[PDB]
Amino acid sequence: PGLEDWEDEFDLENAVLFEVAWEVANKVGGIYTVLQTKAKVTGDEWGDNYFLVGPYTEQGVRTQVELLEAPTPALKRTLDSMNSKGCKVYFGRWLIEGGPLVVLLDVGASAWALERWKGELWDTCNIGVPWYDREANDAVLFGFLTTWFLGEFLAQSEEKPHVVAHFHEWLAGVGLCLCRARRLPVATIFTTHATLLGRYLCAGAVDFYNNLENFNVDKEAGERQIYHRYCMERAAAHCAHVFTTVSQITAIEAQHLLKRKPDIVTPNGLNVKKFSAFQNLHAQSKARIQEFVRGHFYGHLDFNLDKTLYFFIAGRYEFSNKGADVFLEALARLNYLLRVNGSEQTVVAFFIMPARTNNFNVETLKGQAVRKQLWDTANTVKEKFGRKLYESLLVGSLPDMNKMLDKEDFTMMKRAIFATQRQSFPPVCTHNMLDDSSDPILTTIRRIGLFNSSADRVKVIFHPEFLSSTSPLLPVDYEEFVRGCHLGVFPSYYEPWGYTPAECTVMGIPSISTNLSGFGCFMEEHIADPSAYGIYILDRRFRSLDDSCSQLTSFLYSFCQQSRRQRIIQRNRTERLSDLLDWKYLGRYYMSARHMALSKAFPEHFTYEPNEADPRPASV
Amino acid sequence: PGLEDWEDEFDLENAVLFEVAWEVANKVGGIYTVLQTKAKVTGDEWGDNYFLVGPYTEQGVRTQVELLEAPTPALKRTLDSMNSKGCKVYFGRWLIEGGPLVVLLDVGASAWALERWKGELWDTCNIGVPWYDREANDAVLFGFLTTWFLGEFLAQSEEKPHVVAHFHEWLAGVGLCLCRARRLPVATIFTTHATLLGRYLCAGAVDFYNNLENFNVDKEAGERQIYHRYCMERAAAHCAHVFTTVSQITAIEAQHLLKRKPDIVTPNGLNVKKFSAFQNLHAQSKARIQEFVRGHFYGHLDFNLDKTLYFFIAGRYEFSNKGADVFLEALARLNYLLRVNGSEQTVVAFFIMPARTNNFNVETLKGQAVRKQLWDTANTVKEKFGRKLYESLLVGSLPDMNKMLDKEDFTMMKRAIFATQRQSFPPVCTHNMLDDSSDPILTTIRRIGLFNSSADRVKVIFHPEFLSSTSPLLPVDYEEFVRGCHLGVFPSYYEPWGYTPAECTVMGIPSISTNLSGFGCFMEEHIADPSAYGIYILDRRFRSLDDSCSQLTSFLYSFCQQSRRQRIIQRNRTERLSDLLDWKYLGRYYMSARHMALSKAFPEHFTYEPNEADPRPASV
Amino acid sequence: PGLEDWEDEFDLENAVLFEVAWEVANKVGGIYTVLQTKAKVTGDEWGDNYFLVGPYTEQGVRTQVELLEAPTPALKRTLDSMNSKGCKVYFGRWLIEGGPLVVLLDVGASAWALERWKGELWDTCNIGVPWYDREANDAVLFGFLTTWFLGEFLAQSEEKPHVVAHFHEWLAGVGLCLCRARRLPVATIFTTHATLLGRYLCAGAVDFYNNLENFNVDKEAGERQIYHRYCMERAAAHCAHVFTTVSQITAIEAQHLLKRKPDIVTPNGLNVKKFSAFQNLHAQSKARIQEFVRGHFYGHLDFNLDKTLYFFIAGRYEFSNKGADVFLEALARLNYLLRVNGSEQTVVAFFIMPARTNNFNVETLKGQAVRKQLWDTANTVKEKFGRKLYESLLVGSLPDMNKMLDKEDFTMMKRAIFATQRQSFPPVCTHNMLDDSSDPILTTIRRIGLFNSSADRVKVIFHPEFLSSTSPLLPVDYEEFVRGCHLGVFPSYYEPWGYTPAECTVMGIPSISTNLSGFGCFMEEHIADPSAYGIYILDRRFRSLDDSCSQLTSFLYSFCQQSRRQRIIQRNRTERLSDLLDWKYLGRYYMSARHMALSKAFPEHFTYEPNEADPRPASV
Ligand SMILES: O=P(O)(O)OC[C@@H]1O[C@@H](O)[C@H](O)[C@H](O)[C@H]1O
Ligand SMILES: O=P(O)(O)OC[C@@H]1O[C@@H](O)[C@H](O)[C@H](O)[C@H]1O
Ligand SMILES: O=P(O)(O)OC[C@@H]1O[C@@H](O)[C@H](O)[C@H](O)[C@H]1O
Repeated sequence: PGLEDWEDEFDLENAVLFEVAWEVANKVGGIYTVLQTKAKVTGDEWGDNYFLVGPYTEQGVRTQVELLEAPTPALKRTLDSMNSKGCKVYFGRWLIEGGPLVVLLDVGASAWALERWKGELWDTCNIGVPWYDREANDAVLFGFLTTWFLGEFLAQSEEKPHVVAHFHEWLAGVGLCLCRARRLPVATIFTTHATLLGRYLCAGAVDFYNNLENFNVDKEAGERQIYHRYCMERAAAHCAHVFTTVSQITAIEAQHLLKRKPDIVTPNGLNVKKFSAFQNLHAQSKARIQEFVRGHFYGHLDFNLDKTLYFFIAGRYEFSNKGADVFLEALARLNYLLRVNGSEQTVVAFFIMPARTNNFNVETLKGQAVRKQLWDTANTVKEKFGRKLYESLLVGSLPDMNKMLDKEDFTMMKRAIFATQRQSFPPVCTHNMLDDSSDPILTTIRRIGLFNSSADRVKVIFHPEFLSSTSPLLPVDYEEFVRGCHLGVFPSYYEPWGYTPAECTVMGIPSISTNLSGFGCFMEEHIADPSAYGIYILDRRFRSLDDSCSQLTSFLYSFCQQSRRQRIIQRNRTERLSDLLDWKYLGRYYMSARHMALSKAFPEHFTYEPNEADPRPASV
Repeated sequence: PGLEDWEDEFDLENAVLFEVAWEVANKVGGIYTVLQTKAKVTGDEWGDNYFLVGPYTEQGVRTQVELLEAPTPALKRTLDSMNSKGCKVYFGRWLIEGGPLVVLLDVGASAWALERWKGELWDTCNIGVPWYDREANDAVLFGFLTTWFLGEFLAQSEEKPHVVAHFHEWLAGVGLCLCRARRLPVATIFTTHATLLGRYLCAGAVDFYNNLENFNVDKEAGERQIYHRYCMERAAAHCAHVFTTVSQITAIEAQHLLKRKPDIVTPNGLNVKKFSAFQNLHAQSKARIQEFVRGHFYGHLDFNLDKTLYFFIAGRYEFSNKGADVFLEALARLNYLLRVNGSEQTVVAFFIMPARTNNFNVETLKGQAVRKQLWDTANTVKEKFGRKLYESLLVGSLPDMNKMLDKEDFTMMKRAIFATQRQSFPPVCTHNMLDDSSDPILTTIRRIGLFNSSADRVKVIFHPEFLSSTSPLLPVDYEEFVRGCHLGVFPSYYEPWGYTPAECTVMGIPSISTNLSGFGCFMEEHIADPSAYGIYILDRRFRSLDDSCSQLTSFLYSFCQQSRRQRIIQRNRTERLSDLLDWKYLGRYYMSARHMALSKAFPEHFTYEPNEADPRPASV
Repeated sequence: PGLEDWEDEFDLENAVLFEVAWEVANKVGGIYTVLQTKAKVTGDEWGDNYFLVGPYTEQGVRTQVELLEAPTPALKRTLDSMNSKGCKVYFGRWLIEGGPLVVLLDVGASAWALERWKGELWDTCNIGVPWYDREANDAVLFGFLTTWFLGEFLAQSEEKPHVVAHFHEWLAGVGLCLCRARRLPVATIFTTHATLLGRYLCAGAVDFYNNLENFNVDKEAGERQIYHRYCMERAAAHCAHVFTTVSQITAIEAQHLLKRKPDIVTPNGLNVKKFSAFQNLHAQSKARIQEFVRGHFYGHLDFNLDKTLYFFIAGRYEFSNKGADVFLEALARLNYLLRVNGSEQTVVAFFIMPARTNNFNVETLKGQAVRKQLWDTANTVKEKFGRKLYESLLVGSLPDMNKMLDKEDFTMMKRAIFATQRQSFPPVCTHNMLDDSSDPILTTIRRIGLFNSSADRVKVIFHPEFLSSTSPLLPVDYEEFVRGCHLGVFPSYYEPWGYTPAECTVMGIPSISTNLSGFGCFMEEHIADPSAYGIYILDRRFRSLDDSCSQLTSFLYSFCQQSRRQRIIQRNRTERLSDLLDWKYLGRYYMSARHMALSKAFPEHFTYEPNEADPRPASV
């Protein structure tokens, strides 16, 4: 389909690009995966002219960085001068899929120059940094060393090439500000993945999404003592040849907060080849989740397991940001509706959110051991029955069915039966809370009244611990378990881009998101009639909370009323949707951003035609 | 234990050895495996001075010979002269385990010189060859080219090394005779694996083993028109520095026929590493043979399969040489004895001997299909029963055993039951004979009256076709099937060395042989109280036929009366016996023969001390 | 969806139905499976009032019939009188999925009455039967005993119920003619699956489908001496309360040949549950077919196997009826087109048609053995390499890649390499023809020039033998092999209904049929835009041969030009199409036919409203 070499035929000649980011070869956040995935295609387009600028960490260099010698004499002399001037910079490869060249800068080896660098920064842009941040000083040092390295590289080259600088986050924006300050012949691109004040204002302040035009950012930066971070972020955003954002919602957020409309939007992608390794895997995962729910619900298995649906929500433990309260309230409403209608369907909800636990509870382990004992007894009895039937059937005689069970088989069956006796109800959580009184999820469940009762048609399972293949009760990784679920509900409120819903959708599981996330807006914009492809968008921007909850309840009820053939068709449609989120297509927006940057920086040599051409209308 | 480098520390210096044999890189007989196994250790001792002399075949060079360039200039010039004088000789490697150097001589490229070579051979030793043999002419040509190559190699070498020639069979004895005729400074070793007149005299003539001293070999060579072959064989045997045989029985045969006592006996060995890849394999093979006998004996399975013993005899279709008649008569006697004693044991006899068949019979395929259908029906019913039991047992209720079978399960069971109806008796052979009237095995079975009747305690299975893993009814190779059998009975009359009993014993299966084979004599001489190690020797030399049969019957009855613990102990003892038949130990006799040859050829440089030192007394 | 109990709510009361057919409990033709599949649902609707009338065979009663006692006294007395009057009739169950009640009539026990029955038949309808048919006499006897049994059952019942007779083929039409002759109060349904003269006229006569209105059936029945069979068939068709056919093409055939328009069309169905046991199975089958083609094409594997397509045609060996010549000519044309366009795609054609063979050819077995040896060598080397890499990697050292291969590994690789040497071309057929000179398929292949050459882009594989799981080279059943193929092409000319294309389509494999078959017309009528669902209809009725061939070539070329995503979507669409051909829906037409029959026979008690209501418009 649409490859990188479609329509951007451009004279690249002697051009070098720097992918400056604070997290390269240092796993801190989530856009680490974005850089790791984009590196392969970007380097394939760029050949050997792709560099990454980032801080040095002993752990990172020990685990995934292989030190090497730089291939050009210019890098040799620049590194020699850089080490001989009182700093410490190393060179090597990044041990990832693409294997790009990396320069690592040790911010701890330049503490002597912070006093003069702060003064120069103030004399250049009137930016001050308090002494107690311990993070902004690191950003300032990283920017100073980055701009000094760029200046030395351009100055010491016999022939000056076209250098492109690309920064990603406000810990690196000081470098962009400084390189623009010193009038270096460089093309600067600034891309933001999350507004700094967005996270601060969403928590505490109410109706942050209904008051964008009524926010005078200066004060809100003032009272939180994050004024200087916003100052450098906004300054770096302003003095950029091309300004870029990751999603539309963040685009409006930056426009109303950073006071600059982003020129191009660049969604985050991923490599679909590794995830693709498609119904056998889902069937196996569903069967083994059936095994798990049989283990947990021993002694209360009064509902058909062929008409049960599995819902799940995952991510970091943010009750409000992920909208778990909305999901819980809508689950209660759906339980009420199903109980009224007398339906045979059952909904089992999973909640994978980290919490502060110590060990498992006795009930879950007891149930799992009981299930294992029942399975073993059934296997032993069925093996004995099969052997007896085979031997009695070779002699051409009908099996006398009343004599295939003897004393010890009855003893084992009886032991199993008394093992499956229970008077209480299955627990709603599989661990022991250390803050059970202050837990919001459990408090909400208690308020809405879901205790896995016999009459309840909706079951709630809370699994705080990270999902691992070595777990005593769920020895499975995140990917395989997600593959088997029926639907993923993410009623998020504030999220610049949804990594988890993207992973769910690329997997081929129908998902529910909001118009309030980058993924939701991307899907809504790039396809028509999204409901047919297994994606349901919750309108949260132009609606109240009760409206958002009723709509989500209606979506869930509509999903629960679908027949098996309808679910199969919807699942096939969502299967044939993974290629929209791969870097093979999403990498073109970054390339267009680069072309804009070169056109702005060197209009004499480069000229760009503003082509914004780039699709899935319908299937029924 | 005993390695090659134990006690033969000898100054080898510049010595070259030629392993002349007609079959090298050309699979014809059985000692091909002997050479292939001995090559690795002999070359390891000899370094790069190990050569093989043999005829050229297009198929052999295409399948397992890689042509190469000879590593020494002497070989270069000898090959160049050899090709330039009117012959055609190539050089290369043998694609086997050891990878030894091979020289291949094309006997079809020297038909021009046969007229003069026959005259020279007659003028040298008065040996004539008739024109209609088509095999002795090839031997004469091979010997002439071999001796000419040796003479050219020794003559054209700047420094003359100590050359050792080793021949193996009368197709190569002409070379030994010629090299001794031309007084070449070579050490000649002649080893025979089978006397030529032994096979001719065993068939037809009676009591060949009771009249060795009353045989005037000249006439018996005369009437059969094999006089010249015996002449060259005996002449080559006489004019050898060291005369060697493969087994003791062949030693006496050569002494009373070739009129020369062999100096050293060299038994054939094999590499035990590949065979060793030890009760799991036997259990699996026994279970699958149980599956086969269940398939064959459908509708007549009235005997316990936990008390059944499996006997087998294999090899080429020689009724008298392998003594199958003795085995059949003794099986009839044992059936009579077991029927009298009212024992619950059952003996199933296998006969793996190639015959002239066309296809399988209908009965065996029908039985196998019936068994497969029964197995499939049992598996389906047992799966359904297990699933129903599991679901009914999760709810903590005892299985109502009278409702786990429904209409279609009863239908399938009934269909199987009417499928297992048979009025006739199982066939004694699994194929269709083209000479059923003239078959000796079937005639003997009919005479002794074993038709697999219900009252019969001994079952006979005849499997003419080669045992292959792709067979429709026995998809198994020889090794795995032999691993699972209980006992291997080989009442051989004439066999210089037993490859099949050796393979059976190295495998770890108790076996019965005779004092009339090389393997039997070897085992009897090298261990004390052989009965405890799972080997039973039948005394056939000093006894009549009726005596040999009664002794074999007694041996079989004693084996059948053993308990399970006794069988386990005997099997472990026979397991710990494989290292006696490996080239790691059996290769020392060849090395001693080489030392004798060098001592005889060049007494000035070499002197040997006649050490004949080389053990398993008992275990209960 | 649409079940049997949708809209036909009707007072059935005391009604009995007889499913008269000559093949019940006697496997002869193909509609045996139709009856076996329809029995379950028909008996479920009918309770215990479903009977089958058919001849007695010892083999059938021994293998799949369980004799039982009839549950009603009326059947007791009728059977007693029937046996006491000089005939021999038994009672029992049919050992099939539904388990319906069966009455079996021995036609060989009533040879005494044929003389009077022939005279009575002639005096009733002037129908004569020649003495040398040996099949029409059996039909006459079956009809006489059937009508006598029906008359005795209705006469001897204390209260007379509403009896329904259903016949299926002209071997049973005599019964319908006789019951209509004797004015029994019975509802008669006649259904034909194939016109008798259709098969006779398609062979020999030209343009049978362009001359229906110009055929005066009397003569063509006359010259072939099949006049009396057509006479009884047409007479039975005329004197039927309801006339039924299996397909539209047969409907027009009966209208223009039997001179009676069929009231209702009843397509044949099947149970989709057993076939459904869906991409994992196809992937496994495709991989193993890749294994097979690797084995067959050793030494000529110069084409990519990831861009190869597998076509297949199967059925009985009818060159003209199945249109194999058209397929071969179009394959040649497509090979020409692909060779011109320089495409990388390759087409491998399979031909599963029984022939008169004796054994396999040497080349195929040699290739399979070579492939097995290569696979074994690769596995051994890869295991050794993995073990060495693991051990050398535990010590934290990079693998010295130049030392992981030693002498014996190189020897094995070399042996494999010389094993894969071949000078000739792969054979077009895997067996040895006994009539290679007179074989039409091979003659056509030779004429069109497809010898599996290197430059050829289309490969032809002919597999005459029945496909079995025990085959030496293709140990697979029909179902699993068909599951893995890419497309099934059936350019049939004369076929009343396509069992093989129906099995292919219900499996989920895109298929090509003609408007000239029952399946093709059914699909064309019941869906709109058939090309989107993976079915391509060849217009053969209104077109010449060259037109039919060009259209098929265009269809194949269009299929070959599809991308992988297009193929996946088409395959999912054809997956979601199996429920159209199940008896859960196709069984309603038979039920409507029954209601028509009861309305015609007893208008006083029953009245039917002519509802002909019964759908898949499109997806893209
Ligand atoms: O999760 P479900 O709604 O039960 O669907 C799971 C379905 O099970 C089986 O019918 C097949 O494996 C289908 O391929 C799969 O889609
Ligand atoms: O524990 P070890 O001394 O290594 O002995 C373990 C031996 O390994 C292999 O040789 C065989 O499986 C033996 O049956 C087993 O006894
Ligand atoms: O036969 P093909 O055109 O190669 O399609 C086979 C395809 O292979 C893999 O991509 C998947 O298993 C698909 O589910 C399957 O459809």
